Amino acid sequence: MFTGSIVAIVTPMDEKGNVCRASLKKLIDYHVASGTSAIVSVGTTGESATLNHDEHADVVMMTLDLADGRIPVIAGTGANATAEAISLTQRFNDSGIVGCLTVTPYYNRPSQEGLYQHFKAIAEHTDLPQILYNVPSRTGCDLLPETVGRLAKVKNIIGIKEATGNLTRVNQIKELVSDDFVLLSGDDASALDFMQLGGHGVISVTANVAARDMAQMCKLAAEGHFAEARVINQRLMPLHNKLFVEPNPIPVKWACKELGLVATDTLRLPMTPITDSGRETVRAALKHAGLL
Amino acid sequence: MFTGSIVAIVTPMDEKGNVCRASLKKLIDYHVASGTSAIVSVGTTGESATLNHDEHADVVMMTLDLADGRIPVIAGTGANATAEAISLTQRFNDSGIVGCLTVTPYYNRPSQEGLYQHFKAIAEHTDLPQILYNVPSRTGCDLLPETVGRLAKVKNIIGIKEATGNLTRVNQIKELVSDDFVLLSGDDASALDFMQLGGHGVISVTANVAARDMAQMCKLAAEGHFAEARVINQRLMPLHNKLFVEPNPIPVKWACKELGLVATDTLRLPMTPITDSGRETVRAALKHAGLL
Amino acid sequence: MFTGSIVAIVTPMDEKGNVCRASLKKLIDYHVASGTSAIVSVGTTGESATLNHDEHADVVMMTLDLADGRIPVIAGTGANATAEAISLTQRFNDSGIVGCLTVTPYYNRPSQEGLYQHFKAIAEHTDLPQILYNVPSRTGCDLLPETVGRLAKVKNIIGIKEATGNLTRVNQIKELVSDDFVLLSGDDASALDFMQLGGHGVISVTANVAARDMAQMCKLAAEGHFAEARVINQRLMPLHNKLFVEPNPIPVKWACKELGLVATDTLRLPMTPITDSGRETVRAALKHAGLL
Amino acid sequence: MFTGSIVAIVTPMDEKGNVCRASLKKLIDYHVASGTSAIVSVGTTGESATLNHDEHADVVMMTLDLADGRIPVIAGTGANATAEAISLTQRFNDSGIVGCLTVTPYYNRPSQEGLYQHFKAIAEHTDLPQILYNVPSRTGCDLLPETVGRLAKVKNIIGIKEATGNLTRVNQIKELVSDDFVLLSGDDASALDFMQLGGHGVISVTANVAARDMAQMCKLAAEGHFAEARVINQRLMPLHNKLFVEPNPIPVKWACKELGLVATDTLRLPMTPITDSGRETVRAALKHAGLL
Ligand SMILES: N[C@@H](CCCC[NH3+])C(=O)O
Ligand SMILES: N[C@@H](CCCC[NH3+])C(=O)O
Ligand SMILES: N[C@@H](CCCC[NH3+])C(=O)O
Ligand SMILES: N[C@@H](CCCC[NH3+])C(=O)O
Ligand SMILES: N[C@@H](CCCC[NH3+])C(=O)O
Ligand SMILES: N[C@@H](CCCC[NH3+])C(=O)O
Ligand SMILES: [Cl-]
Ligand SMILES: [Cl-]
Ligand SMILES: [Cl-]
Ligand SMILES: [Cl-]
Ligand SMILES: [K+]
Ligand SMILES: [K+]
Ligand SMILES: [K+]
Ligand SMILES: [K+]
Repeated sequence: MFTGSIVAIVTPMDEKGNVCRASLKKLIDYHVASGTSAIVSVGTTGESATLNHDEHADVVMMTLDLADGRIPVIAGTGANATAEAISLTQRFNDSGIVGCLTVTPYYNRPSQEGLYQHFKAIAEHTDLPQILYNVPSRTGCDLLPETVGRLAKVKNIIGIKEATGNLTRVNQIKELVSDDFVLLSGDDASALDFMQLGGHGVISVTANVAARDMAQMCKLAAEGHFAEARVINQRLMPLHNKLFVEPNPIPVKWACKELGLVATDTLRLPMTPITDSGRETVRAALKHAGLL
Repeated sequence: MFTGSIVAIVTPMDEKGNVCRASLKKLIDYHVASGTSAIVSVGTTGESATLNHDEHADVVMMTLDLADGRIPVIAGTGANATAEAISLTQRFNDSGIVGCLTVTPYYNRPSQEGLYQHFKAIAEHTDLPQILYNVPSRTGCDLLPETVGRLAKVKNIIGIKEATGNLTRVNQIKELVSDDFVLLSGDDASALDFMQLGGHGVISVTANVAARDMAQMCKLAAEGHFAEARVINQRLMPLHNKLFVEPNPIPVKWACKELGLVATDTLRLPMTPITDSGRETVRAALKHAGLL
Repeated sequence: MFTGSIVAIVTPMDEKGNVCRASLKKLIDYHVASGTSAIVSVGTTGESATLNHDEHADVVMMTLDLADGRIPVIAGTGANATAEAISLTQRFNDSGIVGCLTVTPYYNRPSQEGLYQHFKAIAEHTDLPQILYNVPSRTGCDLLPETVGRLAKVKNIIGIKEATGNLTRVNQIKELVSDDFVLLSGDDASALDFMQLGGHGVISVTANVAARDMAQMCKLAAEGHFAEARVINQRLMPLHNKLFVEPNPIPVKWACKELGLVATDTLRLPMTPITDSGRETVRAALKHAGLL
Repeated sequence: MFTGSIVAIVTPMDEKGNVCRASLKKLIDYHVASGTSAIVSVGTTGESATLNHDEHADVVMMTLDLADGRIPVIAGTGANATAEAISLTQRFNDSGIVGCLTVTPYYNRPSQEGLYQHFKAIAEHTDLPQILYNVPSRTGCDLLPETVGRLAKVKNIIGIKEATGNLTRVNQIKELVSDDFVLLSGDDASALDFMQLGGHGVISVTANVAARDMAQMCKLAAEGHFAEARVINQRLMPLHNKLFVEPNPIPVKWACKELGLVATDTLRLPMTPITDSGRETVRAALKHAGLL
């Protein structure tokens, strides 16, 4: 499933930075019960950078196992080296995942032609649906609509997580692609506007802690009931912003701990513990959302 | 040492994308002959992103072997996961490399506290000198002077490659650190300016193909002969700019090939071959520098 | 009238840079016939900067006279000095204009409090409806939604021309103001997206030469027929962009001359004649729109 | 002359917002006493925007009178309409002012060709020396080095106030113009750096309240005593920054008042009185500089 509220799920960790199966199970049961459309496993919010390839694969396989067919799972498979991306994708072929979320290469700043060749190569060697992922603030490069248009002609490149927050991209891309290409926001604070302009859903950080409201908001949006969706959005907006008061996923992991959804808010370096000022800001945003 | 013209050396590859020893040997001999002060092995220009950890170490060890004590070798050791950075650093402990060049984590956007803890942890697991590396356009993260000041208090954190091209950083950092902390430009087009403001050298892409000019320019700068150095800078300025006409190291590898310095200009995806327009642009810049 | 397609009308000039009454009449008759909602007289596209206060007032009074009650006229009354703005407004009190369009002070970069006091003062000394105008790329300052919210409580501050192209501003402002506050795009290329998000119209440069299509597009948008409006938008999009290939109003004046709507494309310094390359680009955009 | 510490002088006003001669006289005497090299009258810090043309000329003539040949006076003559700039310039022809400071047109965003024609036209209507002024953050327009080079070929275009804070401009412009073209900083925080790179002085806001320190710092810089000059710069750096804590000249006028240099800190709308938090911030900065 590639519409509605899709959770960019945290990788819950114990005090030693190892994946906490009990906490992960609780999260997955929570999303099943709360109407989340799908789970993105080991994406940006899942600390993809600080898990090695084996750990990365373990978390995805564990998420699939715990999901037990009750909610679709999309694997984070992005890499800044084309060989690494292909290799990661091969690990998940025939795993039970429904799709892959694959970010533009970061740090090395490839050309648009390089992005084309990167994603074409990755798509060539799997039958899995591929969701492209653009987030220039993180990567140093910007996958432009023209190139998204080219890539969409590849059979199994079926959508994009557009995280710029630049809302003009919705219809610039939509115009260049077929009607079944999925446009998904990757920016919680502008996600409702993104849907109102033609987007089909959101891959959301806020959904980790406001799953039901996010699910309802996205359904109302899909139905054209924007004023109704916007009331929900207004109560989530502090959360949409303040979950980034310190680097994601620091705030959202702390929020999950505070709600009792995970056992510890531990991360891996270079992420560090939430500051006291950060706790207060996030707590206030949670209360505004009606969650505490 | 950590002064003068330091080359950000390409990793020359054969048509299959593997390191070409003959070409690497030719490059290192050229830098020895040219007066290059040191070599950064498997930095950004050396395609650190698309070499796996073992391949990366092999290239560094090969470069060190081929240098044969004639020219100091600095290993690229940056990673966006602290555990990976430590592991990479540990490979070169007691190896013969004189220091490490280590980039702020990319993609995951750590806070300034995260940068502090990341670089501190790394420095603690080695006796090797550490040169911090800031390049926000690639990483999505900006290591600020205040934090550089904090880190410079760690015994073996001894310098910074400052690639912002924001020249106010030179004196902002200099006032926060001791006189023996090295300030190196990571931006060829502004490097002479950077030196004129008190910088000690440059980790250069241009030096790959104009090693003798670059070495001489940095010498003049160190001696305070800025007008003289500027004449060289002006001859080199088209290269400083046009070596980024397409994503580095696509242009510089082609230039190396054109100059007969390497056998092939092959790269690894997502870097792709230089365009015809790029070739013509880079060739004109080489002609302007009097290298062709 | 403060909804639909509102034309940011050119001030047509003879070869000596003086207002050309015959050309102005032709433009005004064209907008009456073509379904334009209203005319903004001596706004940005009308060369407000290079008309002295007397010339400025003359053009507005002439536009009113030629309009002869067939189409509403809004006066550009913006100034970067509060006294100048008030004084300009007093000239038009009881003139027959329906409203004023008043830009944030430019060059002097006032605070949000200064913007508040500026616009409050101006509104205090007229009964005329006031439309605020935000265009940071021109002015060096940015009227934020919070301050728009404050100002909207002033009886006769009734809307905003939001020209950032930042589409998040639509609902950030809408949430803070009453349901009858008018939100108008000041960015042709993003104007349809702006309306789709809740905006009520556009103060348009493109409307100078594609009046009928703009009128229909905005009506379809107001009716919720976005896919239909978007077909029209796609054929105007080259024009939306290329009317800014050289500084506005250089391209649009040339376009009006080429269509026979005005006698000469003359401007005042510091605007200068369109380049040959500019003519070709604009001509191609006109043909794409079906206008030549 | 057009060298050293040049004050961007405030236009001190009485409570009614009109120029206060006694305060202006006190300021000019202070600059004479302090070693300030020249005064810019009714530049940006002098509230050029909110003085009408006659009021502006009166302030310039008053300043010139009060200077009484003891200190050179440069008139602010910029305008965004070329005809206005010429007219303002013509007021000071054969007056005793030694030159004009003329800003790129603001708001209307002319092309580089428009800048060329605007400044050329102005220079042609005067014998007075012309200092170009680039400050894109206020104007929406950026006068590039190439165009500065073009204009420097005009006999009486003799310098630039470069307020971008982008230090690469110093040597980019210097290589395009003759050795007697003056390079002046318009950015206090980076001005010493600007001078260290080859700039000849600064048109300073800080100099309003720290005239003696600024003059001495620029003298040391001109003599190549940069380390010595930096000690002064560091004492002044909080002022360099915090005089922009609220929009200039709100902070500097309050500082003048606090120091007893002017009778009131009154400004004209849209500038508004300093906030209490602003006062405390500016006072700490003055204390740091040892002026309080
Ligand atoms: N830290 C590296 C390797 C990731 C390993 C798989 N999750 C990166 O962010 O690309
Ligand atoms: N970058 C490699 C990818 C091969 C796939 C290996 N897992 C190439 O050029 O073919
Ligand atoms: N592609 C990964 C791993 C690099 C491995 C060592 N060169 C990264 O850029 O972080
Ligand atoms: N050129 C000045 C005066 C405008 C006179 C009235 N249109 C400005 O742009 O503010
Ligand atoms: N800026 C003036 C405006 C007065 C209106 C004169 N036309 C003030 O503070 O009152
Ligand atoms: N406020 C107008 C006119 C200034 C008149 C002379 N000081 C402007 O800033 O252009
Ligand atoms: Cl994700
Ligand atoms: Cl490097
Ligand atoms: Cl307008
Ligand atoms: Cl000034
Ligand atoms: K497809
Ligand atoms: K140290
Ligand atoms: K109102
Ligand atoms: K000259």
